[PDB]
Amino acid sequence: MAAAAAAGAGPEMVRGQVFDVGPRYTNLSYIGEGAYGMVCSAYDNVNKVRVAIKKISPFEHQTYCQRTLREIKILLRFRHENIIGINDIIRAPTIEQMKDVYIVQDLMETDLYKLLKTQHLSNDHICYFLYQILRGLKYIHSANVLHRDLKPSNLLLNTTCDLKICDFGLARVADPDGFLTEYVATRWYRAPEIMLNSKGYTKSIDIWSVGCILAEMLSNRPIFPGKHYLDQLNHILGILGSPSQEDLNCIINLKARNYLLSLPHKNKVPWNRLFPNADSKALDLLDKMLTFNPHKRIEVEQALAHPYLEQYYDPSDEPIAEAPFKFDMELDDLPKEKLKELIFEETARFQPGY
Amino acid sequence: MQLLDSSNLARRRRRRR
Ligand SMILES: Nc1ncnc2c1ncn2[C@@H]1O[C@H](COP(=O)(O)OP(=O)(O)NP(=O)(O)O)[C@@H](O)[C@H]1O
Repeated sequence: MAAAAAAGAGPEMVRGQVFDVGPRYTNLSYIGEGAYGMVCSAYDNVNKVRVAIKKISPFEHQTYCQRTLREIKILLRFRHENIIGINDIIRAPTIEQMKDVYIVQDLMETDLYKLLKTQHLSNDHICYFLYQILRGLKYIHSANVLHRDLKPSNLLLNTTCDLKICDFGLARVADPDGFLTEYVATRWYRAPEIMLNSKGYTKSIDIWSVGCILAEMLSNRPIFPGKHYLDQLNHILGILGSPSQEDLNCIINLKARNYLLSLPHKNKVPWNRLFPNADSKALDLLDKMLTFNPHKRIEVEQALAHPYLEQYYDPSDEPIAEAPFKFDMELDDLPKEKLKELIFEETARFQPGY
Repeated sequence: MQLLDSSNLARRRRRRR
């Protein structure tokens, strides 16, 4: 029976979840699952290669719609060796029938979170991985975009040591204006200025995150974990020591400034005691990325030029975006019904026969 | 995963100048 033969070719199920990505994508296999999306590898029968596919089911939640739309708009506009690309986007032909969105990407082999569960990296690999993180970040920042959620699990790696940044659902254009109150699986990579509810978040929040990641590559343990922001801030102070007076009155939030001032003194702990086997140039750059004052924190192009990365630094081959993005959306107040229409519009170009 | 010699970007950096 033709119908019986059609149902055999129907949607595959992975770990109990439906993945309706035929006819183009077949032979699905589980990769991973974030807080929002379910990721499988699949065979692309048109381009004849395996790909990664992330399924999101967002339309009942304003916050899921924001993440879906932001990731799609930003990654479709980015093109960089160290940033994951979107190859295709699968969804239903009518807005009425669209309930899931599948984002199709180049397939990577693992992520740095998984890799650090299984092995201690040599200094040479840490150096090259850190270079690539910063090289991709240089491009992101050149577009005037903040990633805002860098962490080991969204640094993808392949079998030839190539690294790509992914997971752009929180990425935003920088602007002087409830930041990062939405749920995330881990807050351990967030800059202290976010925890203190200072107002003017800048590119420096991403550099902090990269400093946390470097620390974790050096010891295979998170450097500033904690149950609550209070606990994380106490771990930051327990290592960096108490902030200076100059650093304090650079904080906009009078309330947070007051609490820190009440805290008992903490002396800075030297990095070589936390990381005794680590390269001293890696610890110098680490120190400059984990500086409390965001105004003093090293910038991405300065970090690329640091002596630790000198064998990879090449400004002639560290490309930037053609134009910095402008903020003309303010989609953080749009209702999820409006967000769904925009997602539908943004994904129309991938529909068969467009 | 089993992890500088085979990466394309690393080759460009080795062979600059
Ligand atoms: N292109 C890809 N190739 C290989 N693995 C990938 C790819 N994209 C994602 N993954 C894996 O899937 C995981 C979840 O993806 P991610 O984009 O972070 O999902 P999310 O649920 O939307 N956001 P989050 O909760 O921050 O992880 C990642 O941590 C990787 O392990």
